[PDB]
Parts: sequence; structure tokens; C-alpha cells
Amino acid sequence: ATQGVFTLPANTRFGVTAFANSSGTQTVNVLVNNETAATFSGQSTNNAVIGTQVLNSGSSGKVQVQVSVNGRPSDLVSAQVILTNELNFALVGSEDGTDNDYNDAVVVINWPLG
Ligand SMILES: *C(=O)C[C@@H]1O[C@@H](C)[C@@H](O)[C@@H](O)[C@@H]1O
Ligand SMILES: [Ca+2]
Ligand SMILES: [Ca+2]
Ligand SMILES: [Ca+2]
Repeated sequence: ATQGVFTLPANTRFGVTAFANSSGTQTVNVLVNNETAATFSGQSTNNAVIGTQVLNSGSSGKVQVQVSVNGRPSDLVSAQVILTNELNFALVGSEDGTDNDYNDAVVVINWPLG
């Protein structure tokens, strides 16, 4: 199934943060309405924040996270969880190799902000 695609409420500010846990340099692309809105790049094996940003979901609300290592797309796992009908997390994991720990780039999207 498709992973890393989320429908946010339109015209809403949201946070996106990426962590790295891999010897491979992680490239995280955040697409809003099918157009690239942010790009994070970095290497860490100790969960370092490789990028954090505030974005707007625009009129479509469609947010897509893509992860590539060595120009090859990582395998993604994702879900969205809502707490007290109000607090939203869109969660992405990714695997760039064979050990299947799926933490190589971890991406957290959260809203609302402010
Ligand atoms: C490369 O060795 C594979 C890669 O990096 C490792 C340090 C480990 O984090 C593994 O999960 C990742 O796929
Ligand atoms: Ca891995
Ligand atoms: Ca890893
Ligand atoms: Ca608040």
C-alpha cells in the first residue's frame, strides 16, 4: 500500500521534523500539493535532528514524505494517530538497507501548531 501520504486540513500550519539513524546520508523530501516544499539532508547514527520546519498544507492539504539514500527510494512505513480528537501526528519510518529496523530516517509531522 501507499505510505507516507497524508491528508491534512487545508490551509493549516504543520511541523515536520526528520531524525536519522543510519550510516547512509538521508534525503527527506516533503511535498505539499505534489510540489516540493522542504528538503532535509544529513547523516547520523544517533537520532540527530537533520531538519525541522513549519509548513502550510495549502488548499489541497496533501502532504507527502519521500526518503532516498544513494538516490534510491527507501521503503516507507507510515501511520497517522489522533489524540483527544485534536492532536495529530503523521509518522513515517524508512529502511535504506537490509536490517529492516526502519529507523534510517524517521519523520514526524504534527499539527495544529501555535
Ligand atoms: C548500512 O550499514 C545500513 C544502515 O546503516 C547502519 C548503521 C544501520 O543504521 C542500518 O539500520 C542502516 O540500514
Ligand atoms: Ca536500516
Ligand atoms: Ca538504522
Ligand atoms: Ca498551544
